[PDB]
Amino acid sequence: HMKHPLMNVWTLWYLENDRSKSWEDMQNEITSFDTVEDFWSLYNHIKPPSEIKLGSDYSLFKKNIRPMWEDAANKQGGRWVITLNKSSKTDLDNLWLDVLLCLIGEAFDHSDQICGAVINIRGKSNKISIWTADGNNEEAALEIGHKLRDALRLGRNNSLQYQLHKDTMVKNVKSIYTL
Amino acid sequence: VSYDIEHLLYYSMSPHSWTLPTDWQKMQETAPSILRNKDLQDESQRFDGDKYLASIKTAA
Repeated sequence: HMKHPLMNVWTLWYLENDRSKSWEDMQNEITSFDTVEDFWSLYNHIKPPSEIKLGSDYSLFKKNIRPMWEDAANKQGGRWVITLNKSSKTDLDNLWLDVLLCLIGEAFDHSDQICGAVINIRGKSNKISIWTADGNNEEAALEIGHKLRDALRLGRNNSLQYQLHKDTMVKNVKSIYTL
Repeated sequence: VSYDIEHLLYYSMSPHSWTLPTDWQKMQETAPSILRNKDLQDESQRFDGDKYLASIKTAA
C-alpha cells in the first residue's frame, strides 16, 4: 500500500508546563510524519485540544523548525492570532483541525512562508496561532491571512491579528494587521 | 503536491489512518498523558471524515 505524500515533513510538539521537567525540556517533540494517512494515524491516537491539560500547547511545525520565536527560521517572522474567548469544545477542536489541514495540504500560494501553528489551552482564553517566516512580507502575510479566514469557520466576532515576533518579544501585544 | 480539505478528509477513512503511529512505542514514554484510542478493535472514538465533510457542506 502507498500512502499520500505531503509536500513537507511535519513535527508535533507538546508543552505541558509540568514541574517534573526542566524549563529547557518542557517543549517535547512527539513525532514527525510526511503522509496524509500518517497525519490521521497521529490525530486518531492523540487527545484533541479540548481534552488536554490547562497551560499546555500543541505545536505543528515544518521539520527542523522549533516552536520558538527565537529560532532562526522564526526570528524575522510573525503570527496570525485567533483568540477564542467564548468557544465550544467542538468548535475549538474543529478550528485546530482546520488549521492543521491548511498547513499539511499546502493550501497557500506562499507555502514556503508558513512555519507552523500553535494552540495555547488556557481556561480564561484559548488561542490558535499560525506562524510565518517574514513579518515584513505583506503579500504573503495577507494571502495567508485571507486563506485562513475563508478556510476556517471564523465569523466577524473573532478577529485575525497579525503580530511580529520582535513585538511579542516585549512586555497586551502589538498587532500590525487585523482581519 | 497539495490537498484540499475534501481529499484530506476522504483519506482519514483509509485503514492506514487508524493504525497506531510508527513512533507509538517511543510516544508511550515521551508523552503518555496525550495518548488515546489504544484499542484498535474499538473505532467508536475514531475521527469520522465523512461526517466531518458533511458537517462542512451544511455550513455551506
